[PDB]
Amino acid sequence: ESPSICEGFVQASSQTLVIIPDNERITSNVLTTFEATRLVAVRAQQLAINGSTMLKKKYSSPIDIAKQELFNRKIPLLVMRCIKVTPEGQKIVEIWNPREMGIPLLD
Amino acid sequence: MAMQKLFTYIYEFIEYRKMVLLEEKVPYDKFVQMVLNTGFFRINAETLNHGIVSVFIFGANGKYVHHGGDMRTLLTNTLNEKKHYEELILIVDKPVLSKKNILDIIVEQRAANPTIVINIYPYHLFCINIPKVSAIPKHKLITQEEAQEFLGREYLQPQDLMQISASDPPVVWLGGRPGDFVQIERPSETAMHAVVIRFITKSKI
Amino acid sequence: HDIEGLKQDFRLEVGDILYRDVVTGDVAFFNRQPSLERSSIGVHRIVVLENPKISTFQMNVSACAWYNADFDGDQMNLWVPWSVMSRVEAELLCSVR
Amino acid sequence: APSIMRRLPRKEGRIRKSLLGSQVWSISRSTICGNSDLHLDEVG
Amino acid sequence: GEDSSMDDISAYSSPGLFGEDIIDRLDDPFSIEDVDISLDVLDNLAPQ
Ligand SMILES: [Mg+2]
Repeated sequence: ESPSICEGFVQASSQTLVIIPDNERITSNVLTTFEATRLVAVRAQQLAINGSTMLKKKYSSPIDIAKQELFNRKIPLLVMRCIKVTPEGQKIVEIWNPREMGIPLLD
Repeated sequence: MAMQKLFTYIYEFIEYRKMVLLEEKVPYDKFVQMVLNTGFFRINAETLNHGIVSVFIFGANGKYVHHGGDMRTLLTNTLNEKKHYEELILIVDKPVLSKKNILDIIVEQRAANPTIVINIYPYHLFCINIPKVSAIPKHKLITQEEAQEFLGREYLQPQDLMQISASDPPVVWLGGRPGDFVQIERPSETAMHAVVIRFITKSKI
Repeated sequence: HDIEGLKQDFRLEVGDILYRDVVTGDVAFFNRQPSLERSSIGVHRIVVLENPKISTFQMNVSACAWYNADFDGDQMNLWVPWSVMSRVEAELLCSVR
Repeated sequence: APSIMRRLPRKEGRIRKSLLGSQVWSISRSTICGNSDLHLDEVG
Repeated sequence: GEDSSMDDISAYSSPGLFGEDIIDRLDDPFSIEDVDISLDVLDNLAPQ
């Protein structure tokens, strides 16, 4: 009996974001090439949809502007890294800063 | 010639487990004839926990490895002895492990006696100094507190770690109960030896 | 809108999307099947051969080791990333260097 | 006739053809050929 | 005894192969069933 829904606790309990203190993070302080590439791609798409920038040197493509923002440490994004899914509905992340963190080769 | 090798390496295993003997050591001849006639050689060991561990070296084709009534009688009467009896160990021939009725009596007495742990091992576990084998890296049991510290630093529940059966020869020689952690120093062609921590699960039947 | 029906538009607003041709310098994925190796798909900078009589994909010979290819008649798929995200990723992550 | 379940398995099935792979737009295929005057990271 | 009307035409197509009744189920070790290549791209699998 029952249509697989009435007893179905399908709605997962909402999670609370716990941010690990800045002195407790144990992940690399250097952007992995995946993370740097994702940051550049997100920033460049957002410049395509919006167009605003903090650069002084004006470029003719959002890719170049986002790449320089990552290189010149003005990209307005925060890489958050998540390490847990606790049964207590408590997602454990540590929010890193791409401006403070090192930058891989990418070239 | 598994009898002589088993006879020397069981005592080496008792020494490896950091246990003391409650009796005097008979020689090879008395051991083998008593095994052949009685059907088992019983060895008592005392641990630092002041618990008692008994080992039963069953015969290859004796009276005790074929019929469940006698095996049941042995377990019932030996487990009511007033020793602390931390762990009981049965060392039997390899083909005996497939024989069902012995496994049934083993599990029945395990369920009947909760606090006592019973394990039945084949001969090949105690026919060689297992920790001294070249191919076997160095296993060591980390305490619960340091394992918990390692897990909490790693944000890992114990079930996340790689599993190792409690019947693994190095773990058996170490004396690893299920639910405990074993740290391993495995040689590596890449990093020149590396350390892993494995979770001990329930043994084989 | 098609570009041949826009004789009177002449205006591209901010936020308009234009689909321009692939020019020399653009990045493009270059793949030979079967894709056994990690290098079987890589990104090459486009060199547009403006000779209309040429229809083959041209690669440096030393670049064949990436795809285990030869020129005995092999065919390789090529697609140009058009989205900003895929272009960034292609030049920063999948470049043959 | 091919039923619902026959659509799933095998290479040409739903999974191994439509899900694990896909057909795409904006992709071109052609015969490769050598070009000694192209950089290793360049395609003609 | 001479019923050419109801005759198993499945045997009219003569069994010109030795092992026909036997059935092989394992994957044929010559097929592209588990490999993924398209037509005119199978030329890349040519010699060399
Ligand atoms: Mg070829």
